[PDB]
Amino acid sequence: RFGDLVFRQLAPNVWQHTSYLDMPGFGAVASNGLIVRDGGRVLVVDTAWTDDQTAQILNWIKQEINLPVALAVVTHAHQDKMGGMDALHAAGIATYANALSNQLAPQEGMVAAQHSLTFAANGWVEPATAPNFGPLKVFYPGPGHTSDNITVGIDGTDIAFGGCLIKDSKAKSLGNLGDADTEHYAASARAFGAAFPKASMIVMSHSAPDSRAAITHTARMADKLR
Repeated sequence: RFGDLVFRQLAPNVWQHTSYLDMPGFGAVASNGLIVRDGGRVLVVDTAWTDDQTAQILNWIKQEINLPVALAVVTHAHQDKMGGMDALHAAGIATYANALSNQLAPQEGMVAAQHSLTFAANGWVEPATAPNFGPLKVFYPGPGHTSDNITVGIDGTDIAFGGCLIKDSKAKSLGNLGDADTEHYAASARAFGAAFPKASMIVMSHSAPDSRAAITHTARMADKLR
């Protein structure tokens, strides 16, 4: 039911879900997402690589929490974050993604979410496109690792999730630059830091949670791209 995945409590109301890619050509690549308990409900950030693993996420919530799952947000269109979209849809869960991510989805061989988020000129999601997100604060830093990458803070916790935008403080490099925007990358990573200026824990797309140092390390590496 929920065997393959790893679930790690990061705060009383917040857990990290981790799933591993099984595909020929690849190592077992970790992908992280978040489960957030808000009062009498649960919110999910990102799926797992596959429908099956994503369903395991829902089974864990059922067994370990036993509150209904209100909504899911995906932070960019890639298999690792979007892979299980139809598992969410099949469970009757409302899904949200940046409009651009929904547009990119089919190009990526992935299913789009049900609703498109839009963003104000200052980078903050428009509350009309993100009803009842509660503690979830959603920000679009501008183009970075990808053009569609979005970021989320969790109110009352001091954790923020950069998605693919922020690399670990130990990272040798910025990783896959295929979708990257060379000139705006540094500015985007710094905008993220200023958007969640109080967050002491930055959740990573692949490795373990890091500190604000990751943000600085990333921006400085991106400074050399230009």
